[PDB]
Amino acid sequence: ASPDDNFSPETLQFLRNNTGLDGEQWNNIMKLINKPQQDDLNWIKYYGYCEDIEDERGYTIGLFGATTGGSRDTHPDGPDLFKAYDAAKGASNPSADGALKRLGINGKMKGSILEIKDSEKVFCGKIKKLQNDAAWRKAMWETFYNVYIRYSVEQARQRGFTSAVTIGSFVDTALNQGATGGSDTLQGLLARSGSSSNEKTFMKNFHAKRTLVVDTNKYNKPPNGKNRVKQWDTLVDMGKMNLKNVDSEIAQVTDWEMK
Ligand SMILES: N[C@@H]1[C@@H](O)[C@H](O[C@@H]2O[C@H](CO)[C@@H](O[C@@H]3O[C@H](CO)[C@@H](O[C@@H]4O[C@H](CO)[C@@H](O)[C@H](O)[C@H]4N)[C@H](O)[C@H]3N)[C@H](O)[C@H]2N)[C@@H](CO)O[C@H]1O
Ligand SMILES: C[As](C)(=O)[O-]
Ligand SMILES: [Zn+2]
Ligand SMILES: [Zn+2]
Ligand SMILES: [Zn+2]
Ligand SMILES: [Zn+2]
Ligand SMILES: [Zn+2]
Ligand SMILES: [Zn+2]
Repeated sequence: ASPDDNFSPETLQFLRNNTGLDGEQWNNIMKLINKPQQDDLNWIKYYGYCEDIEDERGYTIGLFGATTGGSRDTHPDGPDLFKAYDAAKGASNPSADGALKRLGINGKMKGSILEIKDSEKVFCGKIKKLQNDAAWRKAMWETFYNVYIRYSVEQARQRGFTSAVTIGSFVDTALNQGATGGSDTLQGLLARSGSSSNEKTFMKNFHAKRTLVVDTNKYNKPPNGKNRVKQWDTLVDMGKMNLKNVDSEIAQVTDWEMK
């Protein structure tokens, strides 16, 4: 089948118009993101993913591991995901509070965190049932774009970089470690990575800076973070910057055991 078939028509077109990348390229980026999040490449199965992974971020949800919030993530992306779901369901004044009411979940915003009073079995049971919900899937792509992809593509383009590998690597860093804010976010790592106009030189240095922190602060369990960055770095070394006609290379660089 065509890799394009893994996206809604609206998402396929929006990603092409706003990121320059096609369905094969985005499908490949998603395979590469999904490996360290779920230990497989079948990303389309994970819209309804929900789990408390005990990392002090609350519950982790969906394709990009949106979090509801906790002591290790006090500016989480999960509230925006829920607000976007409320909006996609037709709410006149969409909000995270409203999405949880709609879903029959006992929870609400407390500051910038979503406080969930339901048990994990109850909360995650309701989220799992959204796997095939069109409004949820729409909200999930809208939020992925708004929080991580738009900023990542802006940062690539401002350096003259447009390749699928560079955008993918920036997007993986942003969703894993945060887009903006602290030293380990995409913004913070870009600040440490210098000003080379050569895409290969720049990305090799960026990957090296990311490798120093990717297995810290519970972003990943070591050596899973080191291996996730190695995926992108190996693709740069291989010169496969466009992520087209790379099925065997993706199978190779994702061939690492998850701890
Ligand atoms: N264990 C993995 C999880 O770590 C991971 O979840 C993501 O974890 C990120 C790192 O803690 C977390 O980052 C947050 O990202 C947001 C959005 O970029 C940042 O929000 C910004 O914060 C600054 C101030 O610091 C504000 O100025 C901005 O307005 C605000 N948008 C947060 O600072 C940052 N902590 C992200 O939210 C989590 N979803 C998931 C996915 O890889 O996987 C787990 O395995
Ligand atoms: C595909 As494997 C990491 O179990 O060799
Ligand atoms: Zn558990
Ligand atoms: Zn817990
Ligand atoms: Zn923000
Ligand atoms: Zn290398
Ligand atoms: Zn080949
Ligand atoms: Zn294995």
